[PDB]
Amino acid sequence: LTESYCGPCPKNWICYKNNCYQFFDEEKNWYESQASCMSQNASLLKVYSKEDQDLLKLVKSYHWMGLVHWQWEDGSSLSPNLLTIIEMQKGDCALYASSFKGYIENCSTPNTYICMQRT
Amino acid sequence: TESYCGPCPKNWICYKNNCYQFFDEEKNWYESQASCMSQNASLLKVYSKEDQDLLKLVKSYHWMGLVHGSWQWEDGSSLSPNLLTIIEMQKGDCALYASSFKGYIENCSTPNTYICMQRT
Ligand SMILES: O=C(N[C@H](C(=O)N1C[C@@H]2[C@@H](CO)[C@@H]2C1)c1cccc(C(F)(F)F)c1)c1ccccc1-c1ccc(C(F)(F)F)cc1
Repeated sequence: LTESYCGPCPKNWICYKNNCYQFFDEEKNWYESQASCMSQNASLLKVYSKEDQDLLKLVKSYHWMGLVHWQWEDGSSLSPNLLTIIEMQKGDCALYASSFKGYIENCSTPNTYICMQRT
Repeated sequence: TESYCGPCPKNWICYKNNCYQFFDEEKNWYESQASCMSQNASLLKVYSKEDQDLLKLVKSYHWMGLVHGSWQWEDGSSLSPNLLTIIEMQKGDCALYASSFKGYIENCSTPNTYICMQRT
């Protein structure tokens, strides 16, 4: 119940535990989604901690995250005990789904996406 | 442009200086209000489609602080016009939020999930 400020974030982004999130409903392939997040000084969702990102338990549907074949856009590799990766469509990219799941998806398939910023 | 949000408690979502927390354990309206108050909060109050446009993203229906004068919030203020489309669902004196900016009239005794809100 102790209070603190969250961010910094742009005003139209969700802030949770100092990370900033934005949902995009216009569907794009994985590469175009990454390009969109970069154009907003951001990256596709990176999952690094269940505790600091427990809001992701509430994120429904299926959204591009920055995981590719596994490693993140920034070149860091997927840490253990974070995501359950399930095959869906033959491919080298992954969609985030609740709760802490990644569905493998062809990187060229259009999908909604989540971008994430941290300052 | 970057700015700081809140303040909020750590396990709450912050958006445009308001704090939100979803509760998946189903409670009737009265128990839901009591739950938010124990966290120094209230049930969701809807006052602005701009300041609270994240509510367009909320899936399912959840207790908010609107009760039946007219419909009023827990804080005694009136529901502002042209904010919510009110729809009759059950015989009742409480309302559930649903996207986008709908309010379902609901029996206050029906268990539902709920949204607490805080603003320091
Ligand atoms: O609504 C729910 N999940 C959304 C989702 O999965 N979306 C996917 C994508 C749509 C657009 O197609 C977007 C977002 C969601 C998730 C996180 C944050 C938000 C936001 F609201 F903060 F932005 C919205 C949801 C689903 C099941 C149970 C509870 C919720 C829920 C989430 C947050 C809140 C609240 F914030 F009020 F505490 C209340 C209920």
